[PDB]
Amino acid sequence: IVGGYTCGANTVPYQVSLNSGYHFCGGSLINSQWVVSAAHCYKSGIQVRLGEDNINVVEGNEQFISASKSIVHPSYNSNTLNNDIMLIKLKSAASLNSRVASISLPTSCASAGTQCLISGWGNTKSSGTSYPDVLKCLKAPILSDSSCKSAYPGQITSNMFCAGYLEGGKDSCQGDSGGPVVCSGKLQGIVSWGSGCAQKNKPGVYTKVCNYVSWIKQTIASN
Ligand SMILES: Cc1cc(Br)c([O-])c(-c2cc3cc(C(N)=[NH2+])ccc3[nH]2)c1
Ligand SMILES: [Ca+2]
Ligand SMILES: [Cl-]
Repeated sequence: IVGGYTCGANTVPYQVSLNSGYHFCGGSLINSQWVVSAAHCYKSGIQVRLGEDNINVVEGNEQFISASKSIVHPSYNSNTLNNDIMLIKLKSAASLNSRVASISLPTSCASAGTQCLISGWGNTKSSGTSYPDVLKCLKAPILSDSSCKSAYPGQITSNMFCAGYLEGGKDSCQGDSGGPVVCSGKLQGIVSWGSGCAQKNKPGVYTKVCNYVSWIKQTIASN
């Protein structure tokens, strides 16, 4: 997260860190046994770390659970990142409480101007890599479709939306992928891609979760 602030320990209880010996992507807890992340974060050997704040120190509240299976969307396209969403089933259920909680799926899509909270342990520099130890937060609005398409002509599908600042300075970045974009208490987006991080006129692009709710429900119900 570039231009963001320290969230404060456990203030984002649905945030998870996907770990393979180091933090590589974020994710969101949607129920005690399932996490939603991005398809491009897929790899085998994923350990899901819940209740984290400093990812390099065990401070208490952490629950480390291995992924039992990861389900990448069948129509995921790695070249366009269209359908960039993945579900991870946990080997055992997590204990939910005030420090570890799930986030609700949306019932409707959000409109441009909606202010959302994006969080993650991704890079904090737009020119260089500085990865943080604690969770960072950024409040960002969803942009209109014309501004998004004018910024990325021909690369935005109906399963994506842009959120951020065209002046540059505040944005999500590598390491934040797979993480949550929460608006009015509902998970509306998944950090997916962008051109560089926090560059002017190049906002972040997110997977539009309202388009996958029946897919998530049907897939969870059959697995
Ligand atoms: C080299 C590399 C590898 C992975 Br995996 C990423 O997710 C990314 C990445 C860049 C990137 C940029 C943004 C943004 N909002 N500007 C968001 C997610 C991103 N993810 C980059
Ligand atoms: Ca920790
Ligand atoms: Cl276009």
